[PDB]
Amino acid sequence: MGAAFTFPGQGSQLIGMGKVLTEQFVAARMVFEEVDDALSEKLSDIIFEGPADVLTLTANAQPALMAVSMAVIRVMEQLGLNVEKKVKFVAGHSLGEYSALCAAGTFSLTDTARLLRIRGNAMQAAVAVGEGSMAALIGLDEKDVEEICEIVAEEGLCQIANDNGGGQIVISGEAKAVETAVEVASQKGAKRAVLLPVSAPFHSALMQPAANAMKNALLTVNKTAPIVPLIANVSVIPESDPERIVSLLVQQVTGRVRWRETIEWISANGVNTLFEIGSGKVLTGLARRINKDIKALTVGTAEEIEAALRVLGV
Ligand SMILES: [Cl-]
Repeated sequence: MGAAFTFPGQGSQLIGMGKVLTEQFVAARMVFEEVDDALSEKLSDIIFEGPADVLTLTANAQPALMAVSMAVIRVMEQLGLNVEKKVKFVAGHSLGEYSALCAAGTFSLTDTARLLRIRGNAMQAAVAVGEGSMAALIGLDEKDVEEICEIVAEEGLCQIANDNGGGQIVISGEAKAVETAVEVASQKGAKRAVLLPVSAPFHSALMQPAANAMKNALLTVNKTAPIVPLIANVSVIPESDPERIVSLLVQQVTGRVRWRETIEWISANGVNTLFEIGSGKVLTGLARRINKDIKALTVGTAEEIEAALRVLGV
């Protein structure tokens, strides 16, 4: 049966990502050139040479990861890919929703770069330093983590930020509450419970100022219905209405990334091959943990592009 394209998010960035592809294909080189122009900045120098901690800043990582994904898309398209004909659905992990929408034609490349810079800037600035944290948990189900969130409510706000599959759940919120939640998760026998004490509290109610910033930015940008539906992080259904998609992108900023349910939905609704478009193998690792029967393939190199085009029957 069919294919879905999935687009990675924060944590998939790597120094030098996309550099080889730009050397090999003008289609890839031009994506980075346009992103630099759109942002009035040589972002590509940070992408290709680091330092890693500068590339990892969310105001850099968000437009950078999208650029790598879109370079892959443009190379595939030059080599004959028609997305509307060959791809059933698109989806992406948080910032990856924007990459997915650009690949599906909803926003221009220049606008997507600017939207992601606005998003990263607004997220970095949403809460004062030290006020938020995140934590990465493995081995507790959603119900049990929701209970931990309730247990620590007296200390402060703690919410599920990502449900990633494979027993991986990321929590987020106020620093003290999240720290306590890690202690509780460890006590309950989590296989892993790791505090990220300086993280912005992504996908928590604390991100409200960044949601408001995205609402204003998304209201003015030119947009078109995507050529294939987006399986939105908030709704886990195929979305093609640009007005509703804008609302869901705003809601996404403060809400849970429902990634497990996304892969389960896609796999049950006529897709047997999940492609990860861009940098790294993070989503592919998750897909294989969620569903052992689907074929999950990375698409980041020339070789992988060729293989994906063959699987798609281009
Ligand atoms: Cl990261």
